[PDB]
Amino acid sequence: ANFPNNIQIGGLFPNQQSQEHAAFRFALSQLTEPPKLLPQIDIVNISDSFEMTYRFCSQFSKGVYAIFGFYERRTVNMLTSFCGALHVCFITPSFPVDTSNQFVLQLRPELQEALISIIDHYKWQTFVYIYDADRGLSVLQRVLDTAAEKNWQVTAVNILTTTEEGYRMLFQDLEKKKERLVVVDCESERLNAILGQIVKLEKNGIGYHYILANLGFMDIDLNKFKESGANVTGFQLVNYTDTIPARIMQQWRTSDSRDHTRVDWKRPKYTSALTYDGVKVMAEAFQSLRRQRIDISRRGNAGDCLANPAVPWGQGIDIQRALQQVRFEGLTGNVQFNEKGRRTNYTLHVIEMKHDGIRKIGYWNEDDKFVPA
Amino acid sequence: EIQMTQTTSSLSASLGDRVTISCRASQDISNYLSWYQQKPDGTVKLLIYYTSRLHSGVPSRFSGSGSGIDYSLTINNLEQEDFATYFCQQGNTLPLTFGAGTKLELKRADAAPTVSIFPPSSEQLTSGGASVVCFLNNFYPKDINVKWKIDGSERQNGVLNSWTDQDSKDSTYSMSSTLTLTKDEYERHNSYTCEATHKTSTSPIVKSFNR
Amino acid sequence: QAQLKESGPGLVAPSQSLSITCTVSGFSLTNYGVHWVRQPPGKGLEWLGVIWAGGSTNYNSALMSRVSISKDNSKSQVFLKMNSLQTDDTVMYYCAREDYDYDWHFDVWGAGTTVTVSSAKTTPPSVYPLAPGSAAQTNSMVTLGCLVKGYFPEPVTVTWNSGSLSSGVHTFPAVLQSDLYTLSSSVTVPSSTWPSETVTCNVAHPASSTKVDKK
Amino acid sequence: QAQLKESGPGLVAPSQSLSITCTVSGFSLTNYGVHWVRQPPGKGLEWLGVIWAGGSTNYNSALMSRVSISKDNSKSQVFLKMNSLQTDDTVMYYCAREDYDYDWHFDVWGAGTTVTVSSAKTTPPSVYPLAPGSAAQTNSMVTLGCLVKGYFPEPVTVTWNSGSLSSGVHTFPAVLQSDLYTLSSSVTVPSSTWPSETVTCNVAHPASSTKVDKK
Amino acid sequence: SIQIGGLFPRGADQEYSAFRVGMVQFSTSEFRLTPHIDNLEVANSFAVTNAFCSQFSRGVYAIFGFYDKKSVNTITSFCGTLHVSFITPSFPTDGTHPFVIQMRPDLKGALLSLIEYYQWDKFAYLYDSDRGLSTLQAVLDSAAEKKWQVTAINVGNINNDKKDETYRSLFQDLELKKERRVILDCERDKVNDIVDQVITIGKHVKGYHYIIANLGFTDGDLLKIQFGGANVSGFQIVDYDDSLVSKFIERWSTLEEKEYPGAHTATIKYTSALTYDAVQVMTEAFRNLRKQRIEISRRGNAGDCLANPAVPWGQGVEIERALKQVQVEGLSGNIKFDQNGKRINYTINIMELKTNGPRKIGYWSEVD
Amino acid sequence: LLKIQFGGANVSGFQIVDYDDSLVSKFIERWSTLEEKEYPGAHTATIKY
Ligand SMILES: *[C@@H]1O[C@H](CO)[C@@H](O[C@@H]2O[C@H](CO)[C@@H](O[C@@H]3O[C@H](CO)[C@@H](O)[C@H](O)[C@@H]3O)[C@H](O)[C@H]2NC(C)=O)[C@H](O)[C@H]1NC(C)=O
Ligand SMILES: *[C@@H]1O[C@H](CO)[C@@H](O[C@@H]2O[C@H](CO)[C@@H](O[C@@H]3O[C@H](CO)[C@@H](O)[C@H](O)[C@@H]3O)[C@H](O)[C@H]2NC(C)=O)[C@H](O)[C@H]1NC(C)=O
Ligand SMILES: *[C@@H]1O[C@H](CO)[C@@H](O[C@@H]2O[C@H](CO)[C@@H](O)[C@H](O)[C@H]2NC(C)=O)[C@H](O)[C@H]1NC(C)=O
Ligand SMILES: *[C@@H]1O[C@H](CO)[C@@H](O[C@@H]2O[C@H](CO)[C@@H](O)[C@H](O)[C@H]2NC(C)=O)[C@H](O)[C@H]1NC(C)=O
Ligand SMILES: *[C@@H]1O[C@H](CO)[C@@H](O)[C@H](O)[C@H]1NC(C)=O
Ligand SMILES: *[C@@H]1O[C@H](CO)[C@@H](O)[C@H](O)[C@H]1NC(C)=O
Repeated sequence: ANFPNNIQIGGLFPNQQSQEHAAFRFALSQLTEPPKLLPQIDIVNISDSFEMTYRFCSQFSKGVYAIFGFYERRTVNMLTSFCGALHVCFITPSFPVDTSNQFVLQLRPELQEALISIIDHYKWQTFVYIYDADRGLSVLQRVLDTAAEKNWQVTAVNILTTTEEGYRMLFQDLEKKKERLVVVDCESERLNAILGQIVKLEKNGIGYHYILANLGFMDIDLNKFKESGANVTGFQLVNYTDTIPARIMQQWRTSDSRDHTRVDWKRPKYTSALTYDGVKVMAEAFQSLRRQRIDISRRGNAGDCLANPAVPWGQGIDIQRALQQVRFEGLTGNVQFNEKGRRTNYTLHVIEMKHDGIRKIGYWNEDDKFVPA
Repeated sequence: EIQMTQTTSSLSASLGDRVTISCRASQDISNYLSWYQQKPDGTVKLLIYYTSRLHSGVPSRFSGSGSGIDYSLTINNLEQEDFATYFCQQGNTLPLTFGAGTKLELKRADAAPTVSIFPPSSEQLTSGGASVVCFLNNFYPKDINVKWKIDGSERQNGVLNSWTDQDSKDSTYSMSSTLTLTKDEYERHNSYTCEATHKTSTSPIVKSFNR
Repeated sequence: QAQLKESGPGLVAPSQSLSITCTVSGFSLTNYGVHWVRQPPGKGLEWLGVIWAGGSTNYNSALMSRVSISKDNSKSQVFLKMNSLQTDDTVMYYCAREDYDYDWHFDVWGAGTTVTVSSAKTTPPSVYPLAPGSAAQTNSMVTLGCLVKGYFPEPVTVTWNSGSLSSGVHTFPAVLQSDLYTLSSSVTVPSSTWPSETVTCNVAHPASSTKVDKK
Repeated sequence: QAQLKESGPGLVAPSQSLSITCTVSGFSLTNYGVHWVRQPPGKGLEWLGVIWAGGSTNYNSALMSRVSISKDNSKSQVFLKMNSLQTDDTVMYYCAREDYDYDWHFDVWGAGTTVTVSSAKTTPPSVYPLAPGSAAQTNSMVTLGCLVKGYFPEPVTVTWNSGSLSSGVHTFPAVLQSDLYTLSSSVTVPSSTWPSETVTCNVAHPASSTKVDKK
Repeated sequence: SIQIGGLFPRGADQEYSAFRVGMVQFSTSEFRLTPHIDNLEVANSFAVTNAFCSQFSRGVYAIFGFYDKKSVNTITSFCGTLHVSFITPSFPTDGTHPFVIQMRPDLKGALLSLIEYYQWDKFAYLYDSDRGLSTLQAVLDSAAEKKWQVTAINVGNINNDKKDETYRSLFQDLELKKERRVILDCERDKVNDIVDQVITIGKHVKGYHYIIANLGFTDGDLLKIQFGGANVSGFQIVDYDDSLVSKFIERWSTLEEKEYPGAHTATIKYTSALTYDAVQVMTEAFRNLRKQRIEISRRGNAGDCLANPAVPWGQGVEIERALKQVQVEGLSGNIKFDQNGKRINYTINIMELKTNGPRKIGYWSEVD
Repeated sequence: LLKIQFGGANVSGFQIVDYDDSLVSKFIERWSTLEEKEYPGAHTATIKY
């Protein structure tokens, strides 16, 4: 009676039928050791903070203990505030922000310091950084600070506020010089439409050196770059060839082939890999809570989400000592959290592609910062 | 409009008592009420603002609480300067109807009413009137009854009663009764009696005079 | 310290005007608002009206066509004009200062003046003495009294030996009968002082300015 | 706040040494000087000596070859060594710090400890009761007492019912006769409490640590 | 009687004092406002949500208050769902959010017009990340369109415990490109700290240039960079040459410091002036409702803020449509609004610093 | 001198109390630990000449 077999886990999702639902259900399907995690998912819009707040309070009043979900630019600091107030941990594969606390577990690793390492490898002075309007605020900050430190000339280009005639005028300005160094940072569902816009203009391809700052470089539709001068170089967290990730690949292919699963495959996503590894983190954390013989009590008989004053649930810090000490080698490689709730001890590969040449330059980490191969 | 009311009309307390004064309203005012003190001369000052805070200039001995329609002011220790009339004022809707108001009083020993009856003077009888006076001084509390008798017959007409405030020295009270009649009504009666009924004695103290 | 003082004529005829003057000090009347309120004897206090620091003025809904307010910031005075007075205007008038302290509060109020609206004529009072009659020394303190009957209007000032004898002085309030004021005063002197010492009661009526001394 | 407490043996034989420890707090003894003084009962207080912060030390002109001073700045303590003790050494000892405030003054003094120099032997005291004799209730408060005679050395702790009965406790001081201490303690209990409630006097002699309870 | 809610940050003493002055000054005859004051935090969205639901439980018609950049989307979401208007003197947002009425006009377009008037190509831009990143994106788009050299550096990521070597390294790295020109975009406290550190390291002599990108250019201490020699520009919304503004200062400086904290000054902060103007705007709108004979009266039974589905009440939709129908004259000059909630037909003075003090050189509007 | 340190103008002067000495350092260690109410102008790291 130290721990019940059913631990309620709240979940928040933007879509009804997507790849992340199947990845989350498969990641819960491997649970054979006690306790069993009962999912309580909410298919909710993310851009409305009222609906996100109401689903958060409904899951908190229903009696969850850890919430796994996603957020957006309009929900970067509301969830951080509610989780720092109610002392309830939130685990997410979304874009990492600068200001956070110990309760927000950002599964996606950092990206700006690897970009600094690549630009230091190629020794650039003048280039054009295209940023997404939804997440280009933390990476663009460090890029402009490094440009001020190392005397660079960065031309910042927004995506949302610029119309297609603005794109025509900016590339008309960029086609007046010899070398054309462009670094694009946006999400892949936007990057498909952006690269569809670009390939009607890069028919020459001479001098166009692109860097797509994204962990899903193998997932980008690069078939529009055929017979072009694409100097495109990207990052990769999971290239799906290592023995334990290929074992996980074989496991979910067998779980597909046994009876059935949800929405299909062969175009994977790194967000699904982060989802699987985060649910594995939560499973190892509840197994650590079970094998340390620490009880998790509850008195939530329709507990109020919004009270005056705040009532801190004091058991959650034990969960903070359970989720932080998770240490393994999963589908995204070395899975390990720091003291602040971000990814530490991780490795990002650098892949350059030109004229059907899939070449591995080297890798990147935090101690031997960037090495080639 | 919004009718304000207070059940307590006169409160009795001593020096150093945590006295509470409650107040009710016709509806919820969302704690938009104030408590003010008014001295016996007529000068009024503010004591507690917004039913929970204290104004700059008042001491830290008073406070307030309450919710909905039921508010209350509280005093930790009553002082000599704290002997005043407490009034509640609501500020929800126009017109701002104030409370009924309560009056504090100092508790002392229950003293018997010293009664003194005086007949009319000869100069008043030369004008055609006669005002028999009855002074009941040094009594505690103010609950007392007066009865006039003209040769055994109780008379209720022509009786005037005047009550005074509590003295700040002995914490007692004084009352005046006046029986005003004509000269022919005063000459037709010989014995006039005044009876004072107090809480200290179940039998009324009777003071009688002959002619 | 901020102090407010209300003053008026006191005695006014029916269906006439009434000018009340409220003098405030210790603060400034250019940034705060004033409020004039009435108080009936034995009934609840009602708010008559209010004026703001910016010139806005409002009144009650029942007598909005009977009250007006003017102000002078140089003398810090508030003049309240009330017309169409009736017999039920024998009340008190008070003036207070308004403020915003998360609620519309009344912080600094005044003393308030008594206005008696009657068509009677001002007459001087009649003073009569009152002794115990019997010369039996029941105690060391003997009480005497003075009755001022037939006065108009209220109030008067009754003192004992020009304010020298202040031991056991029991001054009572006045009553009204047939538009005539009747007041009583009592003094408690020693048994050996009366009648060895002169005890004279002085009654001053400010309506007729009548000074009456009665030993 | 700065404080000073003097401690020592209290009872020592004649022609022997005497080590007193003065513990100071609230300040430092590295940049200030410390003086030691004696005090006889009923006589004038005399300064024994002084030591400076820089290692300088001086003593009185009468007993310069009988006192020595040392200090431990780590413990903030002062050790006073006194030899050749006589029979007139039953005195008190105090310690103080020096300061310059336009004059050389003593700023923070101490409580002082009592030293009795005698060659007598330590013995346990003898407790005897003392009642009024007559049981006539002259008042609501009845007084009882305990006489502790034959004690060595001074002083003892005399309480009533382990410090619970502290109403009207009149403990008298001890006297000396033939090197024997005689003390008296008096308590005032109610007339109905005695002999209904047990009032036991507890005398603890710290020289022999003798605890005697007498009901 | 109209019940409204009021949210104020812990530390806003001058703004609440000007709010009290505006509530005493703009009292009407037909009705009376009743603010419910909630002095809670502004960065913690949990306390902001608690104060929002506490004001919504009282059934209010409008909510006044500030918001932080970490809580702007929370305010826009909670005020767009429940259809309750929100009047604010805080920074403008990026988008057309319903039921959000703002008192601060655009600062980005005035700054771009000032650069295009001063004919510049290369400068530094020391900004702060507490009011969004709108002006930064605007000047980066204008630098991409006009081929400028902008060295854009944030300064808000530096603590108050080690802000002596970081600022020295920052202004040493700014001397690598020999930057003679820095535009400062910080709040009312960080501007004074940066100017004090510049005076400490000695970078205010004639040869440099500075622009204080705020509305309260006279709110900071400018006696310390008056005799320096570097001509300093800025923007002002409170023109002290107006008769109404001079009368408000004459009624403002004579107030008691204990009765009104932060009111015994010769000047006034721009947020306090926008609060005093917003009180006039709300009073004029509620007077227009009292004059149009529109009955929207209800009680304090609006329900819980977390109702599913949270049903709106349609008579609030007119209230925002009332707020767009307000064109008055206050301390910010003309006040006219659009259908979205932004300010139109406004005027901002451009102040340059002379030897004798601040001197106006001209004005700027959006139509010209 | 903390206000004309980072300016760039070079500043010379004369000193009579060398703070690098042992006795001076002991006097400063005995000086800065003093109470300001007991000794005014003593809670400083330096001392006037
Ligand atoms: C999740 O909720 C958000 C918040 O309401 C939704 O975003 C909103 O999308 C509508 C689309 O009609 C926007 O309204 C209008 O957009 C047009 C675009 O041309 C614009 O011209 C209008 O002025 C108006 O803005 C609305 O602005 C937008 N709100 C926000 C905060 O972005 C979103 O669509 C919802 N998603 C789902 C899947 O339900
Ligand atoms: C990264 O985490 C650990 C803190 O415990 C520190 O070093 C790492 O220690 C682990 C021990 O489990 C090493 O893992 C080992 O890897 C080898 C293969 O190389 C495997 O055969 C072993 O069974 C074991 O799993 C790991 O290599 C080692 N280093 C790194 C870079 O992770 C270290 O303090 C942490 N890094 C930082 C920057 O603090
Ligand atoms: C002070 O502001 C002026 C802009 O009004 C800057 O530019 C000067 O403009 C005047 C025209 O009125 C020219 O005569 C000067 O030659 C300009 N200065 C230079 C250096 O060319 C001026 O640079 C500003 N001062 C500083 C120190 O930056
Ligand atoms: C004044 O500041 C300058 C900093 O350069 C120093 O004096 C210089 O020393 C060099 C040494 O070769 C010589 O060129 C001159 O004596 C100085 N330079 C110039 C341009 O005058 C020194 O550190 C400072 N103090 C002094 C001179 O007392
Ligand atoms: C970039 O692309 C051009 C295409 O003409 C190719 O010639 C060049 O080698 C590429 N550079 C690198 C570093 O791959
Ligand atoms: C702006 O306001 C002024 C002042 O009333 C007015 O004269 C002018 O016509 C207005 N302009 C516009 C475009 O509304």
